[PDB]
Amino acid sequence: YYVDPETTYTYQQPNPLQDLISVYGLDDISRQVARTNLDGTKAVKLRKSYKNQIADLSGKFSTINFDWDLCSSVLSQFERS
Amino acid sequence: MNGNSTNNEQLQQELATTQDQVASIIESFVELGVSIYDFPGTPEATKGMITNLQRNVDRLYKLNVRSNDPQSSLSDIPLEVVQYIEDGRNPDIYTREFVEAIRRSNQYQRGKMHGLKQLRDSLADKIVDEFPELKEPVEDIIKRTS
Amino acid sequence: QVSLALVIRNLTVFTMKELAQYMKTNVHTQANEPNSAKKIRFLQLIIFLRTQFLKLYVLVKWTRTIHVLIDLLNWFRTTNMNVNNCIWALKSSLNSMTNAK
Repeated sequence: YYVDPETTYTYQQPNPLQDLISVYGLDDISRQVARTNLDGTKAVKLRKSYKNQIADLSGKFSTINFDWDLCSSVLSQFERS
Repeated sequence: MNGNSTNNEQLQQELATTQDQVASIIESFVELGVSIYDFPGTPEATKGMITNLQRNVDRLYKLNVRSNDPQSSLSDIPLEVVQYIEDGRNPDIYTREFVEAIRRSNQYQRGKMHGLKQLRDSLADKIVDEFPELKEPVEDIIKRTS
Repeated sequence: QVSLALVIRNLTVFTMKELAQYMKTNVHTQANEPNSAKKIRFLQLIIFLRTQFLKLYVLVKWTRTIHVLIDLLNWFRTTNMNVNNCIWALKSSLNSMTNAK
């Protein structure tokens, strides 16, 4: 009854059965931040936030219309007092 | 292929320049804070403070101008990422766990696809077996699905 | 998608507004307050602005690393809740059609 030879359904693209990571050559970043290396050992220690991305900079991150000349002069007068 | 590589190189160079400028701004701010904390009040120190403030303002203005260029290659950060990065760490466990959930979802998808495939294969086989007269549409059904 | 240039411009505008407000407050603040407290407040404001600019620095570094993982991640998420929505729609359809049974 509903068998229509004119109604053809095409495969969904991209196919989830195939390796969707390698479809567009998207393996570099996945390998970069992979859970484990090819041998299964842990690559780097893992944590949560962005703090360790600023550790190289100097500092102690323990806890994580307009007249510029006039303001500079005011600050200079305040400091000289 | 060459155009994509050239665009990537230009974007990387622009981002490296922005990174260097912001690092210089941060270093200048650190020096400004150090001078403020250890300010002796001498006129030379006051002139140095004024010069440092002017340099910081000029650097910020230049960064704002360059980063706002429509032709620059700079032109997603979800709020959940901002919430997660507020915990004083090295940002890896969020990606680890969420990629683990992604892989679990993908494995579930593949397993359910295999299960459904075997389901409809067996159903087609038995419908052909006990109902040969409907065998011809069933294969077409596969052609309608596959 | 939010453009990085717009975010940078908004951050710079907010920094300028905060600096202008701080300068104005120091202007109309009575001179009886010691200069040490004003210097400490200015240092704290500078530290906060530096922290915001360092967050922008980290975002810039992330974009330099950048989208491939982000694109795959978003596509897989979309597939996941599309499957979940299909399951929920199936359950709702059966619940509705049980009456017609």
